[PDB]
Amino acid sequence: LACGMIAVGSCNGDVTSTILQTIMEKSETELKDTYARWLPLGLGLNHLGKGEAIEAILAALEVVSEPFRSFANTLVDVCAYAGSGNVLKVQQLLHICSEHFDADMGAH
Amino acid sequence: LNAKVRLLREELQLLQEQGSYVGEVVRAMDKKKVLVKVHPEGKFVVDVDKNIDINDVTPNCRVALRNDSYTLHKILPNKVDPLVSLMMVEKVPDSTYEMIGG
Amino acid sequence: VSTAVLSITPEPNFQLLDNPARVMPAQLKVLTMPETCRYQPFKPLSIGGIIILKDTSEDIEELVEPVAAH
Amino acid sequence: STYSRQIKQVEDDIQQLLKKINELTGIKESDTGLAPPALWDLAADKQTLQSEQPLQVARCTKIINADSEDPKYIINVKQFAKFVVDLSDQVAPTDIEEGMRVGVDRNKYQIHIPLPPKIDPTVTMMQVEEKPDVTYSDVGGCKEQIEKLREVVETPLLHPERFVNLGIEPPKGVLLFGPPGTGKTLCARAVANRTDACFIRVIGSELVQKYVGEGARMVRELFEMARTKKACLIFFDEIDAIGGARFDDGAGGDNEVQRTMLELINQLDGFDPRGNIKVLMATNRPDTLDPALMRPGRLDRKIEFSLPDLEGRTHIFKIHARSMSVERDIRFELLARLCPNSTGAEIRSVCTEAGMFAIRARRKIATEKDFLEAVNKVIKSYAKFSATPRYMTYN
Amino acid sequence: YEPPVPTRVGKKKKKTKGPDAASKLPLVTPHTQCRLKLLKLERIKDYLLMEEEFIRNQEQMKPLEEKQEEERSKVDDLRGTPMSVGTLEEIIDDNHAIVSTSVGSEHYVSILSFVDKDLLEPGCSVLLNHKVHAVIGVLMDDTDPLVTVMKVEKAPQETYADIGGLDNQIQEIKESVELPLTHPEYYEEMGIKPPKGVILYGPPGTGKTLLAKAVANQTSATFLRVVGSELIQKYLGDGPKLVRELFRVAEEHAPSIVFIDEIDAIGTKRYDSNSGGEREIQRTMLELLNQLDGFDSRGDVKVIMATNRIETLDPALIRPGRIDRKIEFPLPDEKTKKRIFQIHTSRMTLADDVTLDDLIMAKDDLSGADIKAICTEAGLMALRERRMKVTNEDFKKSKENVLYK
Ligand SMILES: Nc1ncnc2c1ncn2[C@@H]1O[C@H](COP(=O)(O)OP(=O)(O)OP(=O)(O)O)[C@@H](O)[C@H]1O
Ligand SMILES: Nc1ncnc2c1ncn2[C@@H]1O[C@H](COP(=O)(O)OP(=O)(O)OP(=O)(O)O)[C@@H](O)[C@H]1O
Ligand SMILES: [Mg+2]
Ligand SMILES: [Mg+2]
Repeated sequence: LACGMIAVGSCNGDVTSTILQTIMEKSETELKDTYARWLPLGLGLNHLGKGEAIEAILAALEVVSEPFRSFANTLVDVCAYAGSGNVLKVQQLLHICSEHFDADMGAH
Repeated sequence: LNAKVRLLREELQLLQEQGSYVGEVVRAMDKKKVLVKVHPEGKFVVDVDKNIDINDVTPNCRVALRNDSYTLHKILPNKVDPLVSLMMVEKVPDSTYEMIGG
Repeated sequence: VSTAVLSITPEPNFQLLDNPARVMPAQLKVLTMPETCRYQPFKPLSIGGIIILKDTSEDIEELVEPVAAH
Repeated sequence: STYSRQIKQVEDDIQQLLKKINELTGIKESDTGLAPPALWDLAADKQTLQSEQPLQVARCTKIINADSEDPKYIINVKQFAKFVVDLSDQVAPTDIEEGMRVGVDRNKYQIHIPLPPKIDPTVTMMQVEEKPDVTYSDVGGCKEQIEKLREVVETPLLHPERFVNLGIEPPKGVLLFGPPGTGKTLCARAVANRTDACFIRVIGSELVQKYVGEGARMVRELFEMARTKKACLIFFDEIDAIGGARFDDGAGGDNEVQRTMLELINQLDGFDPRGNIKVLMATNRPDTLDPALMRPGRLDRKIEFSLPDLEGRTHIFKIHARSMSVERDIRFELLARLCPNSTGAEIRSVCTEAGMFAIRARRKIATEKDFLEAVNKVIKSYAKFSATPRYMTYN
Repeated sequence: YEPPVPTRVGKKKKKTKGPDAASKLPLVTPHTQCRLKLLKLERIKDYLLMEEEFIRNQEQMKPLEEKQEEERSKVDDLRGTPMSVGTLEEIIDDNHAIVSTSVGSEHYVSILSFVDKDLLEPGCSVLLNHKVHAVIGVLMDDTDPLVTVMKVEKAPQETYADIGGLDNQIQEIKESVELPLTHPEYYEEMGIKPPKGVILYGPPGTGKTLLAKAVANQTSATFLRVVGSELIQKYLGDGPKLVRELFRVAEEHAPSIVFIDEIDAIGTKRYDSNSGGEREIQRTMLELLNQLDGFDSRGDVKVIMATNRIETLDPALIRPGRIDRKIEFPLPDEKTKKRIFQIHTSRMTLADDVTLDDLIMAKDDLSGADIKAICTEAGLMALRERRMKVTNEDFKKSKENVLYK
């Protein structure tokens, strides 16, 4: 969170490496903790409003486990297009809200 | 003769069916709803029988409502026009030009 | 439906009946066996019921295998 | 015009989409008072229709053998009947007192819930729910008047600690009197805007009722509902409607209205303590009020809204010409001097007419000449209809 | 036990009435047919296209019980039939209220979820289930017969062109009842609220009602007309109650223009049917004082009052803030009298021997009503003789009928 505030919207290379490093180093059970939700925000904060500079970052989020990957993929993608109004991105967002799950899998 | 006999036996059962209320239509509503005033029991919002056209349910019309569902099922003959009733109590003598002199 | 596209983006005239044949009371008047068959009914086949069939030939008798009751 | 063909194409699609959205969501009826389906909890409503039985409103009259373990309650079920019933097992015996409305079921009529006292719907509508858009900054020349008004009707509720420590009982009543247009209702509107307690606006003509004793009833229920609040403010605008002095003209002249005034006097200062109610009355005819109503303990403070002085008139001119498109050197002190004895209402009209002359001349800025003509039209030309000369004798 | 506490602030209904509901699409600017408007128009369409797809997907996998037509059908089952009409006495809680049926029996019933809760106010007509009496709807109150009396459904056919000589009077009355609505920017750029009230006073027949009729013809606002004598009621408090209800209809039909014609007739005429004497009239006036300028915030209501006796009014009634403008209607002069004769003889066919100059000096204190009365009686005289052309003899016998005898 803090490093995200210092490097908000800057796409700082150094913080991206370590935030990604921490995210995949944590365990499957460790990512279950809701405090783990903050690590994606730090990565998301760095790319606040940058736009399409995340496909490299989003590719890195592929390797991490579920359902944390789905949450991390959604969050950082959102902060990428903050204040952009890109309806195509909002189109994806509503599709994620479309499919309901009978909580743990629907945290994203 | 047989139908006359049959109608008589069924009449005894039919007479035991509860009678219909008499109400006055305030205003017709959407979805075949009507605002009526049952004589002693105030106002109701009622459904309309499938054999009664909602366009014929005019305001200030006398209607018959079912016992339990209060459903508008018959358009009773219209009551006395309030203007007519007002002119009965005033009772101004009717006149023509032939009965006026000078 | 997929995602919405945003701004940018010949009854036969006959039917053969095996033996035994479930024949209606009305089928009897219209049901008649083929001419070329080796069996010919003794009484008219429109009467119905159990009918004994004359054998024109003396070939191997192809019978109907009995079925056990349920 | 090049996009005219395409704009209508997308406008019609939006309308078609909007209608199609209403087909699935549902925006209709609204004449049987149906809420939009987003708030529809059908599953809960089905449960309420069975789990929660309906309760008939009844008033407890007497408790029989309250000391014993079999306390029996006599209830008056409005126009239905009277029943001797026992209390339900899901409410406490000490929660039901004689003379209090209760909710009873339809089967055994056992009391299921106590209910608030019955209040006339007209009396319920008297409490202010949306505060006015007027602050004390919109009242000019009433500096001493406001401080006296605030320290009785605002300060005790805002900072009650400063009065309990010194053993001080602040006044619970203020009478605002003055000629029409002097700011009596304007100050009360500022009070309601600033107040945090319940504010009830009562016009004296609202207390005049067709039937005998009905006007006094509304005064009783008004103070009954004011007492259901920790701190309350009742505003009696134009109290001269019901506050007139008692008299005997042989016939029963104003006998009914005098009873309403007698009820109001009783609630203000009678055998029972009034409560935390701080009343506030405004009238342009204070000479007509009864001596009992004009007595301390009912109207402790008598704040006079006299016509503004030169400093006050210049202040009211500044208030009303604040948002105007005035010129450079509008001599507002001179304009205040051209209307010696003029209410703040005339000053506002002078400001309105001054800009009204500018609109007449298709001019965007109001000059000093426009104000000079406005003073002539309002203060001078309209002096035939001036209510001031007749009403200073009354105040 | 503890009393239930509402979550809604207050006991009154929402002030907004008759809105666009959920059809309140964002206001797209500019109205000019340009790409920016096209881009904004597509922008609204894009979200709707998302909205259509999203809502359809949910309802597709929604249970058969939970469907838009099924839930509506379930609402009718919950409401039942018949639907009793009651009165809201008190809102005890958000989902609980005290209601009274037509027989006067009160019940402590539950407000169901589908009820429009922001239409709930004490004294309102509520719809209750027949069996359990639970609140199941709110009856949209029909237009009161009292509303129909005030409202002028069809604008009068009298225009400003049919008024002659009242050029200043039209100009002053337009600026307080017409200009603020047609061009409200003039008042906003100046920072002045429009002149609050207006009173039209003068001798009888001078055109006070006529100018109000011309105002009603060219107004986009609701026009309510009440004669001052109609405020004298047969029961105590009804007069004040009626003045209170008249401006309540004005509030609902905002913007509105209330025309209190013959306001002086409320006090200059004494009727034995008025139980309270001058004292009830005073209370009726005090209600009128509050409505014009009082504690309650006034919406877009412009008040026009007319009187031929302005000296008999309470001076506090027409004080500034209540009635800002006092427009006088003098008896016409020679130039105006000629115009009035031309106005009322325009559709006439006249004889070559008739002259309006001689008809000008029929009487020194000649009003427009007398001028019009001369014409209609002159035409009636021509009608008696089975003629379409009005002669000077017809006008001569016209003057001796209306002005004299
Ligand atoms: N002291 C003041 N400062 C500023 N504006 C004022 C002042 N006094 C009056 N006004 C203006 O004049 C108007 C007169 O209305 P107001 O409610 O104040 O009159 P009032 O004193 O209650 O009269 P009435 O006795 O006829 O009820 C106010 O709405 C306000 O715009
Ligand atoms: N200045 C005028 N120009 C044209 N017609 C006029 C004029 N003054 C009066 N009239 C005519 O006189 C008729 C009657 O007058 P009107 O009803 O307007 O009277 P008023 O001024 O309201 O007076 P009051 O109610 O005191 O009798 C109008 O219908 C109109 O045709
Ligand atoms: Mg006032
Ligand atoms: Mg008139």
